[PDB]
Amino acid sequence: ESVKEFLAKAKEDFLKKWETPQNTAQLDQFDRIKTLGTGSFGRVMLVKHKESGNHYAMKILDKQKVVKLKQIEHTLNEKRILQAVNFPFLVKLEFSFKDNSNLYMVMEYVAGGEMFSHLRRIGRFSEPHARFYAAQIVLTFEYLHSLDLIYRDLKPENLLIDQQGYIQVTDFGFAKRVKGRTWTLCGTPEYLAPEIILSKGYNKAVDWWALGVLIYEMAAGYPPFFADQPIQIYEKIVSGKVRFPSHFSSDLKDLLRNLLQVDLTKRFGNLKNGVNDIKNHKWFATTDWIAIYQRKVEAPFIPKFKGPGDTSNFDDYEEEEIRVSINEKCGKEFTEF
Amino acid sequence: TCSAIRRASTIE
Ligand SMILES: Nc1ncnc2c1ncn2[C@@H]1O[C@H](COP(=O)(O)OP(=O)(O)NP(=O)(O)O)[C@@H](O)[C@H]1O
Ligand SMILES: [Mg+2]
Ligand SMILES: [Mg+2]
Repeated sequence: ESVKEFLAKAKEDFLKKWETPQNTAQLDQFDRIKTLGTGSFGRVMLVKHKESGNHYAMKILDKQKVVKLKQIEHTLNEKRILQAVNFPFLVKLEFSFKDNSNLYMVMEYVAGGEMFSHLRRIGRFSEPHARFYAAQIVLTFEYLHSLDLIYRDLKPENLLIDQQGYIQVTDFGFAKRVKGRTWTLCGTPEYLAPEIILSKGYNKAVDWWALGVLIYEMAAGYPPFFADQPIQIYEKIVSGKVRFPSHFSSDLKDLLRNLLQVDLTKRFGNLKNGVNDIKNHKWFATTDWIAIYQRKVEAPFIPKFKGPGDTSNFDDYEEEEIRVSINEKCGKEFTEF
Repeated sequence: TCSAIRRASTIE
C-alpha cells in the first residue's frame, strides 16, 4: 500500500516532534496592523516582523480568562499539536511565546480570507466546486486520524483560502490526541454530532459527521439543522431526519445520508474500510486524490490579492489596545506552553 | 445587503 507507508512515515515524524519540548521570540519584534478576527478568549491580528519584514498572523490569548473558564488543557493541546503536524492543507506555525498577561502564537498568514466570507457572498458553491474543497478535508482527516488526533471543529470560520485556492485549516483550539473515547463538550452548535449532545463518549467519527454538515452548507447555502435558539438545533441533530434541497444531485444526497447517519453503526468514516468508503464513492469518481495532495489540480476560484499584507478578504473590526500588565498572571499553570 | 454573522464555539 502506498498511503500506508506514507502514514507510517508521517507517524514517525510527528512523534519525534511531539516529545521535542517555548518562548521562541517576543512581542517587541512585531508591528501590529489590523485585526483579522476575534474570539471569546482573544483576537487574531495581522503583524509584520519589523526585522525580517515578513507578514504573519498573530493569535493572542488572555491568560486570565482561559484560567477562569478551565481551558488550560485545550490551550496546551493547540500549541503542542500545531508545531508537530506537517501537511499542505494545515496552517503553519512560526513563533510561540508569552509575556505577563497574554499567550501569543504566530502562524502563516493566509490573505485569501475565510471560506465563510466567500461562501456567504456567492450564496452556494457548485458540486464540482464543493467536491474540490471536500476532497481536501478527506486527505486532512485521513492524515490526522492516522495520528490518533481529532479536530472537533470543522466550519467555514476555521477554513482559509491560500494564494492558489487551496484550504488552510486553522483554529486548533479543540484538537486532542484520543485513542479510544473522550467526554469533552465542544464544537459548533450547527456542527455538533448527535453523540456529542448525548454525552455518549465519542471517537474520531465526529469529524466525519462535521464533514457531512460542511458539504451540505457549501452545496446549498445553509446547514440542515439551524434555528434561533440552540435547543431547536439540537432537536434536529438528534432526530436523524434531513431535508435536502431540490438542486442537489442524487449522488450528493446519498453521500450525505451515509455521512449524516446518527447511527454509528452505518455512519461513513467509522466502518471496516473507514476512509476508503469516502474516496471510492460515486461522487468522488473523477477526483484525482494524488494531484489534490500535490496541489496540481487547477483551482476553480482564486481570491484577489494585492500582495502580502492585504486585509481585503477579511471583514473589518473595532480596534482596541493590547492590554499587557506588569504582573505575571497564572505563570505556574502555563509552563509546558 | 447580507448580515454575515460568524458562528462561535461552545464550551463547558
Ligand atoms: N493564519 C491565519 N491567517 C488569517 N486569518 C487567520 C489566521 N488564523 C486565524 N485567522 C482568523 O482569525 C479568526 C479567529 O481565529 P480562531 O482560531 O478561530 O480563534 P477562535 O477564538 O478559536 N475562533 P472560535 O474557536 O471559532 O470561537 C478566524 O476566523 C480567521 O478569520
Ligand atoms: Mg473560529
Ligand atoms: Mg477555537
